[PDB]
Amino acid sequence: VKPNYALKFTLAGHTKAVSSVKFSPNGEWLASSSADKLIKIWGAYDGKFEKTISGHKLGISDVAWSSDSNLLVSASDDKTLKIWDVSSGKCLKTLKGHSNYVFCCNFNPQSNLIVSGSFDESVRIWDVKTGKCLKTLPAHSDPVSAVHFNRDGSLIVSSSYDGLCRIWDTASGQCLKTLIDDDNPPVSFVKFSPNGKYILAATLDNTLKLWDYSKGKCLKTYTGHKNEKYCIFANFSVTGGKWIVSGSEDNLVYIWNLQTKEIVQKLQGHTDVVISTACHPTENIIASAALENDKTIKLWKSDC
Ligand SMILES: Cc1cc(=O)c(O)c(C(=O)NCc2ccc(-c3ccccc3C#N)cc2)o1
Repeated sequence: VKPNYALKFTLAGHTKAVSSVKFSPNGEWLASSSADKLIKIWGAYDGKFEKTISGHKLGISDVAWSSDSNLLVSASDDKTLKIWDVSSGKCLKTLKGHSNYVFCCNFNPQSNLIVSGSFDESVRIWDVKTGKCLKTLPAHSDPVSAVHFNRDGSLIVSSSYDGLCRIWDTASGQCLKTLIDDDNPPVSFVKFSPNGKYILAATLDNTLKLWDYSKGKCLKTYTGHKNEKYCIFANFSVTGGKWIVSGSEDNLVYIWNLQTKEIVQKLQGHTDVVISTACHPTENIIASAALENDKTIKLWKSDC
């Protein structure tokens, strides 16, 4: 069985490179961030523009939703994160502390915490209620490319251009494990699987790898795409068939069979690097976003 994703909507409106797209947990919305310093909110099923949220002084690298779909956090080149009320568009908190570009962000499942990673090589854990930094982790010796909580929020994984993925205890801020091999090329993205037992990591040698967290060993490698430069988002698609979904520097969305590692689809449409993909929480829907020569988001749907 293969999926049959087909283009349903093209979401135009950003005036510069799109940097991230994320579906709200309740499945109703898509948020996008851009080098044009804006966040846009769109209908998840029809691609209908809903609103623009503005306030950052420089480009935005990432956006992430709270578990109740009411708040957004954005990570900016202006060295700050902002927490937004989605329904009003108001900035509730500005999180200051990083000394350089903030590249990545995520809420924990309870959504009382935010984790951020920065060009300043640190990982920070922030209290949502107060906006206070709770912990600064001396995580890496190069820019932090991604940060992600596991399904119960007890662990954080961080990745970096230094080649390591590190798993941290959220409560204590101590490192529990480093995912490491004989050779360790730059890691451009990392995330836990939805079941919490595995980690997906992208390296800048055109490879994605699935690691067993318990054993600290690689189980599967996915190749065929191009990724030598950019921090490209990848995903587990779990609503229908079990796929790995990623963008690519050949401007395609790649879909692999999780178990066999075979490419099952390549989605064509974007006219620049597909920097971000996201998978809808309940329906077989993928969102893809592209850089400056394209500036669009595309929504794709499959029966499978
Ligand atoms: C909560 C949630 C709901 C889902 O439907 C779902 O597919 C996921 C998930 O993490 N899929 C992703 C996923 C599924 C299976 C495996 C896997 C690979 C090799 C050997 C064993 C296994 C296992 N086992 C890895 C990742 O978890």
